[PDB]
Amino acid sequence: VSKGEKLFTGVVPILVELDGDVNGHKFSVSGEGEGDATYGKMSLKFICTTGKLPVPWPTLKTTLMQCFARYPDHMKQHDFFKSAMPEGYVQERTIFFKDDGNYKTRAEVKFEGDTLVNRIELKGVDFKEDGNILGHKLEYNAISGNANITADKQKNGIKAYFTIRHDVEDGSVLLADHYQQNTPIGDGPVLLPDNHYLSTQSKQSKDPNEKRDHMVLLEFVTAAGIPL
Repeated sequence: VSKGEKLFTGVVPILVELDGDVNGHKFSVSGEGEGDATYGKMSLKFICTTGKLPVPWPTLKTTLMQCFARYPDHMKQHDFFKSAMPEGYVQERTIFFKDDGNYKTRAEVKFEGDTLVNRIELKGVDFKEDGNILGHKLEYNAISGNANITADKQKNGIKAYFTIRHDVEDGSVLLADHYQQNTPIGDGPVLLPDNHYLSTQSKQSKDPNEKRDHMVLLEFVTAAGIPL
């Protein structure tokens, strides 16, 4: 086992912080939970700390820790995310919502002592004030599916791409086209993978004792696409 992989063999505490601005509507989200990468598992609860969340929770799920993926033994040499730890990586995305605005996100994912911390800035522009996002017309349901990973040797990191299909309350679909770039924070060697994907199985719920705007997730993430 590498130094980075060794940090994830047990249960790891998670802290998430997000500062957001969508069409000048400012909001903050905090999250807490535990990661168990041996089983690809994350258990998370997110709270909007600024009152009412001005966008649907589903639009923030992908923004709110691919280091917790389970890489099968035969694919361990393709796990860039753990290889960058503990110093961490920067994760940047643009998410283009078809016929609506875009989110630009920049996050730093690293260990602070024993805690895996994900610190995120999100900026959203050009949204329709009574579209499906600012109008809150998305179904509060689980998003599952694949994130396609490729090496980015020029940046000593990875790129990813995938589309999320958000269900709209009228039975339409809002496509969220994700472009992702990750770069290591430290100067130590990282693993540059062959092409593969991460498969996410998600269960989304509410805490009946929580009065704050919130989202509870149970996520399972598995690397795939290179045969045993």
